[PDB]
Amino acid sequence: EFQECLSKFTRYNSVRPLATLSYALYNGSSIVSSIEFDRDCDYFAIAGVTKKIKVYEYDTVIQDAIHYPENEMTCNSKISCISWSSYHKNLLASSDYEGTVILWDGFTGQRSKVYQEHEKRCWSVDFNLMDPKLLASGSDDAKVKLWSTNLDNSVASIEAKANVCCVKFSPSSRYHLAFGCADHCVHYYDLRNTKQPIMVFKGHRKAVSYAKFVSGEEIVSASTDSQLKLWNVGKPYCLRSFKGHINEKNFVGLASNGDYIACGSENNSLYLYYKGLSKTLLTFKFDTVNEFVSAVCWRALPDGESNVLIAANSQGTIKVLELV
Amino acid sequence: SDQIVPEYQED
Repeated sequence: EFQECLSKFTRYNSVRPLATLSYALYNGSSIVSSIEFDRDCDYFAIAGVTKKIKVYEYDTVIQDAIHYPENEMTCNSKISCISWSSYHKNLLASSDYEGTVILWDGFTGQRSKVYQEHEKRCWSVDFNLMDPKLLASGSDDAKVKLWSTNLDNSVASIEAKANVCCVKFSPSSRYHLAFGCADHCVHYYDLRNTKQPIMVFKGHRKAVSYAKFVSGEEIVSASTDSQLKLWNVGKPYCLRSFKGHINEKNFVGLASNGDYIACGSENNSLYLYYKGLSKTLLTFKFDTVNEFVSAVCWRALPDGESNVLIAANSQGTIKVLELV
Repeated sequence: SDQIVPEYQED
């Protein structure tokens, strides 16, 4: 399997920018907290500190140079995360610093559900990839709350030992969930029993800022110790550590597509790794005019070549990038 | 500012 590791590590050798946008305003903070594609990858949404969710049509963006959002939604507070529904093309969730979990029609801007149970800042939301009605959120109140789109109040809650910074549903089960906690660990639960975690992954020295599913069998986590960590669902300790980037403080973003991992860095750059090798595959350096990349996401086009992703730094600069 | 990851002691 070594030769396949080689061919996969040398698959890409260059990067090409396709577009450049600005999330901003009065020279204020314009950090982009979240970037997510809709189900068909026709549109992508951008959310950050300016309290605004901006939606863009992908095909319109990568043509001409002048980029106005297809729909812009003003919010009450600063936004930390967004997530599109895998079942409903217009359903798009958002979490803010008030602890609110708002369900949006990403186009009409209407509000169908406003969930207000979190008592402190909410860091992450995510839709269940195998249940259309379910979604989840995690907050600084050491709580992971489960929501149903057909109900006003939460259906269940997992009580953690410290702050919850990121949540994610498994892409292979409607009952498996994972979240990264301030206790430097990654917790893995079967929502049927929440007493009672399935696994607690130890290895990080700082709070687990990010946690994504590479697949149904492998998780990738990002923590503020300049470390990415690859875990197996069955092994309580990491399979491989990815170093080379600088992530000691901020939510710099983490994204995974198939066999490739991308994360931001505090030298104003995006780093790309292959999940079976610890060394950096390649790096893209943002221009500048203390700046850190803040959000990344793969354009995971079903049945195709995930050669393109979107990254965004703390300056509000957003770039669509194709791997050559 | 914002986007500051939390931190646990633990004493």
